This record gives sequence, C-alpha cells and structure tokens, in this order.
Amino acid sequence: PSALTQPPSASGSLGQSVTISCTGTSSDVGGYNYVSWYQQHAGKAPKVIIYEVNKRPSGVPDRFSGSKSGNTASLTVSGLQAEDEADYYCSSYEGSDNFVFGTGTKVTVLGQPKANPTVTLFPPSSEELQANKATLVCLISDFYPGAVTVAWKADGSPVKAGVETTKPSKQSNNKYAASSYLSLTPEQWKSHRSYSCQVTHEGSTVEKTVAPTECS
Amino acid sequence: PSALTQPPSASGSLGQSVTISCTGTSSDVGGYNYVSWYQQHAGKAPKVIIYEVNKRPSGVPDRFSGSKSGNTASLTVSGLQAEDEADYYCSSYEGSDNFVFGTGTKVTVLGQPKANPTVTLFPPSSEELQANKATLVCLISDFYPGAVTVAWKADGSPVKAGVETTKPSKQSNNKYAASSYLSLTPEQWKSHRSYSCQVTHEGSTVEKTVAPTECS
Amino acid sequence: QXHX
Repeated sequence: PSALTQPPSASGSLGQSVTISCTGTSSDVGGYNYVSWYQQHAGKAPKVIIYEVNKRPSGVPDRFSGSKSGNTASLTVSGLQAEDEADYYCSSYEGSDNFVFGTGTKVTVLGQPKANPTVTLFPPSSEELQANKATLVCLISDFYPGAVTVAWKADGSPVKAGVETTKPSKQSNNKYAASSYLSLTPEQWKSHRSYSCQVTHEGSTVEKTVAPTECS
Repeated sequence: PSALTQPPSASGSLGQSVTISCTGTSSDVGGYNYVSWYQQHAGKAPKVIIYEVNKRPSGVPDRFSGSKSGNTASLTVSGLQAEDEADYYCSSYEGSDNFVFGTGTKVTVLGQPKANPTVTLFPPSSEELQANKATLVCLISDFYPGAVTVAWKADGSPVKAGVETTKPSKQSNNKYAASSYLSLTPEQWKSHRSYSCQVTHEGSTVEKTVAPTECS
Repeated sequence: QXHX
C-alpha cells in the first residue's frame, strides 16, 4: 500500500502565499480527478476546502486554489491570514470505491505580531464558598506566541502546591489562552492578605493580586 | 457546519464494545445513505473505516460496523483493541459542494477510573467591572477521559459569540483540566438574569449558573 | 470522501 506524500510543514509570510503538494500515483492521483483538501484546525472537526482538483466548496475562504500537475496535486493559499494555521490533508480516489489520504502538512504564518497576555485573576464565588470550597483561577489570554509561565504567590511567599496550569490553546484567532488554578480551603482564604498570579511572557511579567474583599 | 452532533468522549476497555454516534440536524435525513466514518489517530492522516452507512473499505477489521436510523448514524467498535484508541469523525455529502462534518469523538481505552468533571463558573470580578470589562470563566476540572463538550447560555438561549474553549490539559493526577471563557461588557452582563456554563462529559451534563448580582 |  501507500499514503500520498505531503511536505510536513509549509510556512509563508503574512499576506503572502504557500502551495502544498499532495503527490500520488497513477492508480489514484492522475488516475482520476478526485482530490479534496482538508483544513484541520489545530486538532478539530476538519473541513473540505476543495473537492475536485480546483473546486472551492460552497463557502470557502476566498482563494484556496487547487491544482493537479500530473500526479502532483497542489493547494495554493494566498492572501495569507493568521487563521490559515492548520493541518492540511488531501485525499484522492484510488480504486474500488475507496479513498486514500496523504501524510499531512502543517501551515505556518510568519509576520504575526507578538502580543502580551491579558491576565484576569478570579476570587472564588459565593456558591463555591457555600458548597464549602475555594478555587482561584488565573486566566491568561490573547497571547502570542504561546509560551507563558505562571507562578503563584501564596502571600509573597510562593505556593507551588495545589496549583494546576494548562498548555496554551489557539483561540478563534492565532492568540492563545491558558489558565492556572489554585485550590484552597475557604479557611486558608479568609486566613491571609493577598493571593497573586504572576505570568511571564517573552520577557514581560504581569502580576495580578487578589484580596478577600470580594462582593456578593 | 458541525450539524453532525458527536459525543465528546467514548471509552471502553479491551474486549468492551463502544458506540460512537453521529446525529444530523439536517433537513436531509432519510434522503440519505452517504454517511462516512473516519478513524483518526493522533499524529496520523484521517482514514475512512466506513462508507455509505454499512460498508467498510478494504482492510477495515471486521469489528467496525456502521448503522443509520432516524438522524443517527452509529459506529460500533465491536470488541475494543488497544489502537482503536483514536479520534473518530463522521461525514455527509449534501451532494457536491456541501460536505458536513461531525464534531469528533475519542476512543479512550480506560486504565483509570472514570471522572466526571468539576464545573466552577466564576463571574466578572468587581475589579474587572471597575475597569469596564466583563468575563466569566468556566473551569472544567478533574475529568477523565480528557474530552468534554462545553456550551454557554444567556437567559436560556445558547451563546456562541465570545466563548473560547481551551484544550484539556493533563494534571499532576492524570485527570484533565479545561477552561472556557465568555468575554463581555458590563452592559451585556448586567442586562441579563442568568448565565449557564453547560458541560457534557460521557452520558453526563453539568450546568452551573451565575446571575448578575451587582455589587460595584 | 463523498464522491462516487
């Protein structure tokens, strides 16, 4: 057997252009005119981008351009937007009723502005406090590039224990979102002055400090 | 769009069978056979394991079976093996131009007890409001297996605009942690009565509500 | 993959 070749990664500058090559075999690609292209957004419910060599499905992003250059197929993305970061796959009909896929090309847009995160800290709410627990939530958001680190400050001494953070995910953007959580007993929470969520990103640091005077 | 409602997580053990399901909203159903199922491992290209409701392609192990009745196609891994563990998707060809995808699933071969998520909705802290910002967080924590559906609601009606959902992170107890957020204005927040964060894990829904109670 |  075999599964179509794709170049594992395809960069381009902003507003520019890239072309990915789904490359097959006489028995599949070049056998028939039935190559579709797929946009699989950083691990997501994938969509169809082309169906037959160069036909843009009923509501596609402006200028996905499909090519079949013998047994090499090509998808040309131009007017480069940030949102084109994805997993690009192709599929060609091979024989008896069935389709063959390709390796999988990750598309990379360059020239994306670096953004420093919006740290929103949270005090626990009444309900949680009634239910008898306290969990604090640092929300880091709209950052680029997606490397951030979260310290917790118990009260100006650190609190390594009871913290839990998340790997940054891409938004309907190409900005990331992350969060830390500190799980506390309410007791512990009446019992002392400040809590702090310190977030470092590309040199910057943003600290947010919360105090027990939450209203409800 | 994802008008093919697919479960968030589907899990079993070796030798236990698992149904994935794929529901259509589609004013379509009946006038239909063309429902194709895809087996997709993390790292690999997507590969079809079912075409036209019940036909697997060449080399699909016997255990995969598809069905469709009502508006529901179903895929039964009949006797679960290790690398049945993958992302699964479904499909429907509204002829040519309109290739509707389902939203995905996951096959978890459990080797950890099932953990239904802790939801913990936090409302626009008084400070953030004092900055004329509005954001409520839906912490989803301690869930296994690490796939979960998240949806929001204002005054009953669902909210789509402004919600960003992170990807399940593995925690220092091999259970999972996600977060959504709804970004708003004090206006929109204050101008309502109740906001649910609604979360779906396997065969479970947790809906937690926050009301605007406006201390400053 | 629909086609067919």
